[PDB]
Amino acid sequence: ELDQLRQEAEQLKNQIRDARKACADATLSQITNNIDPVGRIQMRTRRTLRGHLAKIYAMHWGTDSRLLVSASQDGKLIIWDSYTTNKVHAIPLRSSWVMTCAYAPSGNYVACGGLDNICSIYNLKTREGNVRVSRELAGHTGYLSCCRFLDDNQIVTSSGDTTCALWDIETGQQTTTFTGHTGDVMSLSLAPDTRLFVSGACDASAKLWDVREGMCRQTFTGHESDINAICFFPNGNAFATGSDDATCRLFDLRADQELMTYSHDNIICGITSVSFSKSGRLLLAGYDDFNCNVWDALKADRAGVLAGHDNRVSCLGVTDDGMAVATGSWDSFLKIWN
Amino acid sequence: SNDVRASLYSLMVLIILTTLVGNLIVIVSISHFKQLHTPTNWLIHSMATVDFLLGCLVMPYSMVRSAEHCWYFGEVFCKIHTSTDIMLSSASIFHLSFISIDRYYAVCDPLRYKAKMNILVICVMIFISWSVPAVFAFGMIFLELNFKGAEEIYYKHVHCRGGCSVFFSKISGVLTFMTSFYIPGSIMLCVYYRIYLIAKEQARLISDANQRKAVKTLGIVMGVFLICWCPFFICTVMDPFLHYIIPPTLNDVLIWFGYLNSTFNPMVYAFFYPWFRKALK
Amino acid sequence: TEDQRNEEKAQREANKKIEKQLQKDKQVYRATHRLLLLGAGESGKSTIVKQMRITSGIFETKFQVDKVNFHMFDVGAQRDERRKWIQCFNDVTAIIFVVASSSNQTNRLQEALNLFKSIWNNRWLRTISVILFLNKQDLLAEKVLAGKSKIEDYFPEFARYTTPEDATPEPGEDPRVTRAKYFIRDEFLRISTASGDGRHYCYPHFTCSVDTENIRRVFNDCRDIIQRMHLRQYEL
Amino acid sequence: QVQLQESGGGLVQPGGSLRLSCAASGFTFSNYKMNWVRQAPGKGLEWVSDISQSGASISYTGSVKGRFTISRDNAKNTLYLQMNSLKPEDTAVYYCARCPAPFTRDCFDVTSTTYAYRGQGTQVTVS
Amino acid sequence: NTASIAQARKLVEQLKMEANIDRIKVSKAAADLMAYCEAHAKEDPLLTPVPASENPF
Ligand SMILES: CC(C)CCC[C@@H](C)[C@H]1CC[C@H]2[C@@H]3CC=C4C[C@@H](O)CC[C@]4(C)[C@H]3CC[C@]12C
Ligand SMILES: CC(C)CCC[C@@H](C)[C@H]1CC[C@H]2[C@@H]3CC=C4C[C@@H](O)CC[C@]4(C)[C@H]3CC[C@]12C
Ligand SMILES: CC(C)CCC[C@@H](C)[C@H]1CC[C@H]2[C@@H]3CC=C4C[C@@H](O)CC[C@]4(C)[C@H]3CC[C@]12C
Ligand SMILES: CNC[C@@H]1OCCc2ccsc21
Repeated sequence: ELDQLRQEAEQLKNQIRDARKACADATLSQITNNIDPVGRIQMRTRRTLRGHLAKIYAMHWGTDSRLLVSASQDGKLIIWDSYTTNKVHAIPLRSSWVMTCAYAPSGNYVACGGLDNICSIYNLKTREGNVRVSRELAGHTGYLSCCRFLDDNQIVTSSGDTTCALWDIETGQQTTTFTGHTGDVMSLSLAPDTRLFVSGACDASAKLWDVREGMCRQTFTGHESDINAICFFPNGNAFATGSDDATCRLFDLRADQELMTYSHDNIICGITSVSFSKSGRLLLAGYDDFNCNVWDALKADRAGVLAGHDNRVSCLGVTDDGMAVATGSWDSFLKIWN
Repeated sequence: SNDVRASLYSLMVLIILTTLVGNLIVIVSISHFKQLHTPTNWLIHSMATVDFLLGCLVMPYSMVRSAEHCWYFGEVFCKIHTSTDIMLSSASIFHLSFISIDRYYAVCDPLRYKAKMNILVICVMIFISWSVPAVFAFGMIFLELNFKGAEEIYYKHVHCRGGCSVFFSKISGVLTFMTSFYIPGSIMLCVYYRIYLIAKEQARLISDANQRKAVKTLGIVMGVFLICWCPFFICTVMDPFLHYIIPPTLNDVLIWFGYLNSTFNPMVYAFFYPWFRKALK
Repeated sequence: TEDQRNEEKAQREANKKIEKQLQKDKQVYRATHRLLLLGAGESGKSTIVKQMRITSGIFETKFQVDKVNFHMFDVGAQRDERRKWIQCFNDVTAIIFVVASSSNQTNRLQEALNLFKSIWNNRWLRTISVILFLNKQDLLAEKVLAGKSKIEDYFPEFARYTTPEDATPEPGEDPRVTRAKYFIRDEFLRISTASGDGRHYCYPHFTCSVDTENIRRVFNDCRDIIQRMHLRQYEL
Repeated sequence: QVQLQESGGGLVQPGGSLRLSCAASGFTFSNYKMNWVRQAPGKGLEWVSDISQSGASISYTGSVKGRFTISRDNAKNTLYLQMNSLKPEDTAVYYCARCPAPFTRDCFDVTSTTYAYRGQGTQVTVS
Repeated sequence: NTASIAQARKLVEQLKMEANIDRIKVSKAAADLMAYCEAHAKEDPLLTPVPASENPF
């Protein structure tokens, strides 16, 4: 007596898809047909931050829009001053295979993790005057792919363990675990209020989670292949996702379905990172093409290209004031554009 | 005739412009693009600088001297020009030899190449290349005499050939030959022969398992150098022994072949390789 | 403002201290060769690591042959889905792929062949050479001699395979054992050659998981890999 | 949503014939390499055969070549596996596995214990 | 196989929970997204580049 559950799941899926189809009275492209195009957007490389020895895997901006941490797989976690290009810190990591970065909103801590399955948290504002490991969060059974601070004492991490987790940094314990994904969770994005977050996994699906209740609220299944990047729309009511499809898509939490798709015929490479601009009209996405493409989030027209990297673009981040875009790459340089 | 002299002037000016343009392209391309800041590229940058300075500080006045057998620039500038000629030619050959040694370490000591051929070693190489020939040339031309031991026949030659002329005594000619051409030239010849053997063996292994770029590359590298430099240095070293029988016109064509070496150096060492072209475009 | 000048100066001193440390770090990062040890659970890769050393997500082994430093990384508590965390190793000098010549229990050799195919033809691993350790050769020999082996009816093309002329059997090597092991090697070499566009090569070896020569094998293969990379870089 | 459902199976006498079919949906079928994998009772997931995007390249596990024939027809987004001369040892659940990514020549995780882009599976039994 | 039954039950319950939710029409969501984008158009330096006098970079 097991086939009955399969039949019920199929019926529930049919019900959900029918409800979504009913709700899709109109498309976003139709309603946005009448707004003025953004026009070609050109950005010059204002800064080029160099000093990492190997491919950069992650970067994160500080809340002040001036300091940014980057992780490279040479085993270093460098904190930069983007205005002056001066290095503020250079933290050597125990495991060289870091693949994620985080900057505490307060600026007091940074985090990182990777193939060691551990999220290490570093105290920057030490009384000793030197950076030291504040805490090592252990408990994931697969590589750490993303992490984001909620406060100085809470952090949400995703893993190839196929699960996401919330931690109490003081106690070092896993407050809650978010399960339901089928493949490796690759990216992660906190809402502006940090009450919800969204994750994309290697199962072509994205899920919306409740940080405190600890369950999946909605699941979005537009993509065809592994999701590599996910970002929240500044409003918090939508989020964009990128995948090996060579496509980015926009989902709305309230409509519970895809809104718009960002693809081109000559783009046949996966998307490694996505980000929005301050207003949310520009969607910036990094590609395996070594290029980053700017998309009009409402028209789906490619409004520009951030060419200039000579290898895979792995990370991409817009400052909290929207003043600049940082782009890391496998060529081991970070570039800042305006 | 006016047409003949004008055509020769145009040809020499074309050579000079090619030297300056190519070497300046190399210098700027290496300095600007940051991914090209490996120590080997700094050897190539220093070689391009030597060739560019040869094109600017030396070539035009030799061109005037060749087109017109007199010397219009003074007796002290004669010594300065001869010293700069020897300095920059020797420095170019030294840079070639050091590039050969760099490639030898890359090919025959691959596991320790990055540790051994580091920026400090390259800086020392550049320092030797710029300094040893400068001491040698300027000392021989000012602080001592390149014609010591042959003063009577030196003063004969002084009036036998008008204007500026680089006189070498037998001993001075032999020492200059060995210092400037034979030693670095033989070093790079041996290095590239061994590299050729290794590349041939590797290609043969790969082809055998799967079932001649080395010939082209090393033939260009060594043929340009040999054809441009070997005749000039051979004639220079033999001339004192043959009691200066060689005619002046042969010497002029030969020094201009030596200048063509600096003209072609950037084309052989920078523009020949895809990694340079990509960055350039 | 004097305070602004003081802060700028302090930032510059801190930056130059950081870069003075980074240069010292770079000098050692460029002298080390990183290796990825890959294989299956039943393959004797763990025993090989044990020899080289005389909840963790990744294990690191440090060894040096002559004065060259090698940093070999073994994958620990990682799920069997490798398509994402294997992109991290696109800049290692070589991948050491350990295979057991087999003869729950299934045909492990075919899945090893498929994994080698995926590694060889992956977009990010098209420049990485593979040092292939055809491991557990004594077991293969003893099982082939007993007349109960995997090859005959799992690889029907074996029934018409003849030992190559290039084969170099050991003095006491049974002809059938050498035929079987060279067939297994050629199975991997077909995949290796079908897409070997010159950017990477495969180095097959016959190993027994307890050998003092495995270190030398890796050393020589890495030397060959980097020599060929340099020869290609300089147009030979 | 990426979805695959296999069809065909049931009881077959030894030496018999059977044609398995998979109905693919939720992705551009033509852009992906496809595989056939099977999990016999008490054993792990095995790879059987694969067919490239256009069908030009085909390979089989050595134990079924000469018996099984893999074919794809991109127009109807369906993958078939003709399998005749079945032997008792062919008893297993057969799943259809998709390539992780399009335009790609490697297939990494099709036989993994849990794979997102795999079908539910159809039982094939030999008396 | 109890694990299969447990997984099927969990999936069915999750689908039930996700099914019973209030969904608005795509028209309203698109309208709200456009309204947000056009309400903050001027505050977006990348969309509307600022003169170099105020550009920190
Ligand atoms: C008569 C003698 C003393 C003149 C000497 C002039 C020398 C020093 C000049 C000639 C060409 C010059 C180079 C030309 C171009 C560049 C590129 C620039 O991005 C950095 C400086 C650099 C690399 C210059 C350094 C100085 C240089 C080498
Ligand atoms: C940076 C590069 C272009 C070098 C710049 C300075 C060059 C052009 C200078 C430095 C020394 C100079 C020479 C010094 C002495 C004399 C002798 C005089 O009777 C004619 C001019 C002449 C021959 C000068 C020509 C110009 C000269 C070669
Ligand atoms: C006699 C005069 C004209 C010689 C001029 C040669 C000059 C241009 C050469 C000699 C040594 C060279 C330097 C050697 C090494 C380095 C370190 C590297 O990290 C940056 C480039 C730099 C700093 C080179 C720049 C060019 C350089 C300064
Ligand atoms: C091309 N001119 C080279 C220069 O000409 C004067 C004498 C001499 C000795 C070594 S190089 C040299």
